[PDB]
Amino acid sequence: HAVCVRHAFKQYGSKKNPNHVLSDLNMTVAKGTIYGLLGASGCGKTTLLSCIVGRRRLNTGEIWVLGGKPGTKGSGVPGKRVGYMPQEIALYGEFSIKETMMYFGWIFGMESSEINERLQFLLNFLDLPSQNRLVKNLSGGQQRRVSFAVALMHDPELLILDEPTVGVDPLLRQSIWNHLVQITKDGNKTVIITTHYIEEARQAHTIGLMRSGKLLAEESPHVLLSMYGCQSLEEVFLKLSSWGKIKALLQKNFLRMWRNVGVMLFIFALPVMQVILFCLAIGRDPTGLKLAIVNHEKNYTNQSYQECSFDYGCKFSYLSCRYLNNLRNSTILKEYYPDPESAVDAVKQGHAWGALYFTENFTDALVARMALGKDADPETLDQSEVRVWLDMSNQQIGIILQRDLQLSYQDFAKDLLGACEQNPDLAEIPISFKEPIYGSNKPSFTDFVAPGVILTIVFFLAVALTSSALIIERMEGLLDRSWVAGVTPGEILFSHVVTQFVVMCGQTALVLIFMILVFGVQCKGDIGWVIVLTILQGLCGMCFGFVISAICELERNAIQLALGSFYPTLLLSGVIWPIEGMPTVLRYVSTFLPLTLATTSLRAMLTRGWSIAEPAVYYGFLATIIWIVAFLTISMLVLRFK
Amino acid sequence: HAVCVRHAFKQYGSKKNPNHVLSDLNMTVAKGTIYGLLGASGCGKTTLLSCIVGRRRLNTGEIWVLGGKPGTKGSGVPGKRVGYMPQEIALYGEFSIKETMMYFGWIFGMESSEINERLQFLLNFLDLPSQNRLVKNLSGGQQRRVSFAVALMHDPELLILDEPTVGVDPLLRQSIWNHLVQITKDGNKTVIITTHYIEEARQAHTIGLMRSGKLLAEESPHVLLSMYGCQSLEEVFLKLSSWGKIKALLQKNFLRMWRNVGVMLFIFALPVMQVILFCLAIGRDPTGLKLAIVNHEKNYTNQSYQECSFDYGCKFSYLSCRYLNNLRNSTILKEYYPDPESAVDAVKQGHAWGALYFTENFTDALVARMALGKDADPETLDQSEVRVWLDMSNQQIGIILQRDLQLSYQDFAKDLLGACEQNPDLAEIPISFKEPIYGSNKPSFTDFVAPGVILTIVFFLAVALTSSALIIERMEGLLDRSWVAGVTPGEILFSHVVTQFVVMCGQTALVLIFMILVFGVQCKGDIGWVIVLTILQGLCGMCFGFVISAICELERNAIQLALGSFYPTLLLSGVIWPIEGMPTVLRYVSTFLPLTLATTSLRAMLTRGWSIAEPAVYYGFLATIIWIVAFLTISMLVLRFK
Ligand SMILES: CC/C=C\C/C=C\C/C=C\C/C=C/C/C=C/CCCCOC[C@H](COP(=O)(O)OCCN)OC(=O)CCCCCCCCCCCCCCCCC
Ligand SMILES: CC/C=C\C/C=C\C/C=C\C/C=C/C/C=C/CCCCOC[C@H](COP(=O)(O)OCCN)OC(=O)CCCCCCCCCCCCCCCCC
Ligand SMILES: CCOC(=O)NCCOc1ccc(Oc2ccccc2)cc1
Ligand SMILES: CCOC(=O)NCCOc1ccc(Oc2ccccc2)cc1
Repeated sequence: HAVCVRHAFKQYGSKKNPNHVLSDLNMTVAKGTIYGLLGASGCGKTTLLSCIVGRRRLNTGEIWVLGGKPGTKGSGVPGKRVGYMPQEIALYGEFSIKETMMYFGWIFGMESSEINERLQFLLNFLDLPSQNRLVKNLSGGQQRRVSFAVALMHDPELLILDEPTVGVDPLLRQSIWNHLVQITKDGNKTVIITTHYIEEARQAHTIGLMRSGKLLAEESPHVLLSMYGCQSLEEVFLKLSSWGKIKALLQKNFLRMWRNVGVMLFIFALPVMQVILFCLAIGRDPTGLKLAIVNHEKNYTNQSYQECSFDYGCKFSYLSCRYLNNLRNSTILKEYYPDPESAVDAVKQGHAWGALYFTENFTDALVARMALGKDADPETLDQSEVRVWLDMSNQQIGIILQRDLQLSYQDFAKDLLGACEQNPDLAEIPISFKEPIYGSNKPSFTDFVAPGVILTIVFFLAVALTSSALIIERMEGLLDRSWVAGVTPGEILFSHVVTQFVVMCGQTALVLIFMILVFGVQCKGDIGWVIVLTILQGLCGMCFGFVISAICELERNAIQLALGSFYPTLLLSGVIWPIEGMPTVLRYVSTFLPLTLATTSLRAMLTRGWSIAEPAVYYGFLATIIWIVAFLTISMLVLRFK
Repeated sequence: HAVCVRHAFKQYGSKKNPNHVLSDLNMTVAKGTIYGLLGASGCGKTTLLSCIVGRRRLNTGEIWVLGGKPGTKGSGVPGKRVGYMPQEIALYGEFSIKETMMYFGWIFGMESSEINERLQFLLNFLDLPSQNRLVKNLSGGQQRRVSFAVALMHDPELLILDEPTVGVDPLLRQSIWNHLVQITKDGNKTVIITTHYIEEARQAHTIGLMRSGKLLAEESPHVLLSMYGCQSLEEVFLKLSSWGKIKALLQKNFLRMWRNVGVMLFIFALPVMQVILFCLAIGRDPTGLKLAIVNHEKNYTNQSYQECSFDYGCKFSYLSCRYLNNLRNSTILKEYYPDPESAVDAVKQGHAWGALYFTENFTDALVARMALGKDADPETLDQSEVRVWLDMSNQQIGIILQRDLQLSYQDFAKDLLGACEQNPDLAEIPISFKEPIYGSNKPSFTDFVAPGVILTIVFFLAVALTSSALIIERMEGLLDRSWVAGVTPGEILFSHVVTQFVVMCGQTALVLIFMILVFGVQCKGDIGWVIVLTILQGLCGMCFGFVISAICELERNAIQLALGSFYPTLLLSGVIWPIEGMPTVLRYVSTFLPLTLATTSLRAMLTRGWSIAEPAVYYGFLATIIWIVAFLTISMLVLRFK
């Protein structure tokens, strides 16, 4: 007895809709006999097969397949001593026919010498095309034959065929049945064909009719028609009463990405281009800001010409074209207007960003204001000033103008004296800013956001790759079919980590190279710890993919969950703005987020040069390691409750 | 003669080896007979059914079905005079049996009374559950029965069935075939049953065998056996040699979104919460910064106490505890240290942000510096200054510290003189900033990024909703099955635009109420024009969804394309940084992007109050309208060859 399913109970009930899929089964299959299984549309004939191979655990009862209980330490039924053909196609579209044959042969530990011979024989027998056409390029009716040949490659002693001939030309169905009846001539192998239409399953040695979760007929077809006095079987049925499984599986993972150009460009060429636009468009100070200057001491000749000519040594001549000489030539463009009202009108129409309006007697009232000193009069104070009207609608441009206009005066003051034999330190404010402890006197916004996007690109791209890989391949039956071949769920997960890790050290090597070596983002700290932190953040991201691909079955559902949780963090992690600006009731909450405490640690390791032994640099390692454990605990808990 | 396809011809594929699929098909069906087509591949026969219905087009071949032709307005087949049952389940999820029956009846313009009567009859006859179970909750074998019942509602004169009895028990096939032979008793109706297993082609009236795209046998079953002298058809086969359609289409659209909680939260509850975090975390100036002040005029007692007391009116007492009194109490917290070196290493350890270090003789030297004036000996200049060491690693925080310290000295100077009978105007730099034309002297970053988040939330959510709705519907066969029901492509497009417009009009009033009314973002312009511009961006976003769904056939491919184009555009449209910072060459290209010109128009309409008749404002309407036309041109061009 190859299979005994005596007294098989199985319930899918909910105490509201009790689905008694398997009420009481008494099935027995003898070695060397083809055993058909006819019934309804997968009412109980599609879960009994899964329970035979150990995919689904049985309820109270008995089971005995080949050696003993399925899925035990014998390696009886989940192994190389079985052949499984699923109801649907469970092949890889990006693989050649020969590539698929070798990949499945390596799982069973078959040498490449005999695999080629078996492949050639199978190709000749099943009139398939040459062994160079991809499975995705074959029609839907001839990849079923490829799957059938895959199930027949290793010639096991127990075949579980599920609809082996449904869309097959009967001319090449007579040959299939001849082969099936020939291989079972001796008492070596056995075939279990659970088809759907009765009329073809008549050459089998034994058949079984299944209805309402119970086999109501077991005997041979001839002692069925003779017993029930029937001219056909249809009228009978009218009964109203371990290192080889990781080398050969990593190659598949590294090939399903190379063949898909769209996936390759998304996870390798987007990070490269995104960090190029960011380093070129965000952070740099505005340049080329126009200014409408009114000079009442010179002669108005044109729009972009004033004939600014003063004297240098002493005897201050004009003191208005001299100040404009000290103006910064980088981020200020000067255009001249004839009237104070005309200049203001230009600003109101968006043709400029401000006005200056040096008065008619600025030189006379300025030299007489710094001479008298602290006993001046309101007349000279109100006629020796530059009246600036500014368009302060933009914070970042209203600050550059408000700073370059005052810095240019300090150089002007330090030039007027100093050329008149005086002490330059006299023209200063008592608030003297010494050399900064960290950074430089001219900081950049790019250096503040660059650490914030290193950990964002790496984290998100790991979630997208892991979630899609484990959802598409699970929903297509690739996990279930490969499990029957003996691939325990210990190297399926281990290989994915290795594949994810390798594709991950290549993303870090491109983001860091294109932002530190090129575009010159300062890295004052150790580059050794920067790489480790970036890699560790991603491993937290990959672990998040397991959580996403454990509660969502549909492809579209994981996208909303991934996007609906990422966006909200990243307005709380302080990537684009300092963390200090948030109110101190939500700052505490925002501290326990994934990326918030690692971004701060990476920022302090680049813009300050701190080491690991600093309570702000190692807090970013503990925070990103705890989340790895938390994400690996929720995923296990989810699978337990499902 | 209901169907005549004499001299049919069809071919497509590669130029070198075209796939001839309907080479010399000669098929003829007479009214009142159950024609039965038997094939092997299952793909060369389905195309014949599609050509018969009218979905496909022949290649130099005569056809005549029902009146004159499929697809014409004279005697067209697609409508209420044909019944289609697709190969796959083309039903709607989250729809009750009764609801889908009513919807498909309304498509055919049938009154509710007859719809209910036919629903009751079909429910009783086909052995289905009560008319309140959602279709997505039914088993695999019951959805097919529901689809068959749907195809039997309007009792037309031609039934194009495709494997209707495949997974039902024999006790039901007998009743189904009895009903099928009863309905075509008189010469009223016709049935074309294209099954796949040759056992139910015995109650038929004219069997047609199909192989290699030809009809090698078209002749009645019994006389076929008599002619070929056998006893089974299997042995014979071994012979190798318009307002009603928009109301129903709109109720369906608003129900497929209300029944899905996940979809509703993503397009309605996401932007409401997104604009709440943004208004609370990004834009606000940092507060709570700490300073390590060293005072050598008082006595060091603790870390948070110095006993700062001085003289108010005249007779300057300390002039160091007085300057600290003018410091801003909001964004600066004061901590005291005993030594200048003990307060500098505090900065190096991250415990503070700066130091002040008022010297021991600050008061005497300060009052002796402003008294002499311009003839001060250099020793007094170097002993009456506040030496500030700043942590300038952060650009944003370092700006406030450099500003709140210098601005506090202006108040200190204006308080020193003014209490000593002097004009405060004496302590002023000649660069005097008048009242700003725009900006109100207090710019905020959150007021610069808020225009541009409205157009980003609306644009992206329109792309995701439209692209993911036309891809799922089309790939499931829902669009094709509704087309056979007479629903023209112009009504599918019009019904989707109306639904999208209502959705984008409901998620626009939420991002505006929650950001302009609640969080007080200034709106100096007209609110009427802002609404139109935001809506115009939604239409532009939706029109981009048509382009993506016209070139992407897989769900996972549209996600990469949508994310692979929105990310670079958002980083080049100047949303989080002024466009003036970009290089001149890259700035020119950026202006041609969809959101680059629209964001600038909205920003000038909120922070400046400009009207429509301004070149900086109406340029955003022309830019966003050209893209609507451009996106509607590429989509039509894509469908030209597809
Ligand atoms: C003023 C208001 C303020 C804010 C608004 C409020 C609340 C919203 C806040 C954000 C809105 C949106 C989120 C976007 C969501 C769309 C959710 C619906 C998609 C999926 O949920 C349908 C699925 C998958 O579908 P599936 O199982 O495969 O269906 C089988 C049938 N074929 O299934 C199921 O039901 C199961 C249910 C799962 C749903 C989330 C389970 C949560 C557990 C842990 C998740 C996160 C853990 C911690 C995060 C760490 C932070 C980085
Ligand atoms: C804000 C946005 C608005 C305007 C922006 C601008 C321009 C838009 C005007 C039109 C938009 C586009 C037309 C695009 C294409 C029409 C043919 C293409 C797809 C047709 O299809 C092909 C397959 C699928 O077909 P296929 O692979 O060939 O067949 C086998 C099926 N598996 O599509 C896919 O998957 C695509 C998968 C993602 C590909 C890109 C993702 C991210 C790439 C980042 C850029 C990297 C490029 C190099 C840059 C180097 C660094 C500087
Ligand atoms: C070895 C694996 O190779 C594959 O064949 N992987 C295919 C998956 O590729 C995708 C990439 C991005 C994407 O989009 C998002 C975005 C957010 C959340 C989730 C998905 C979906 C799929
Ligand atoms: C008419 C009612 O619609 C539905 O019944 N549900 C589908 C809408 O929900 C989705 C949400 C996100 C998503 O992901 C993306 C993202 C970018 C591009 C394309 C798809 C796809 C679909």
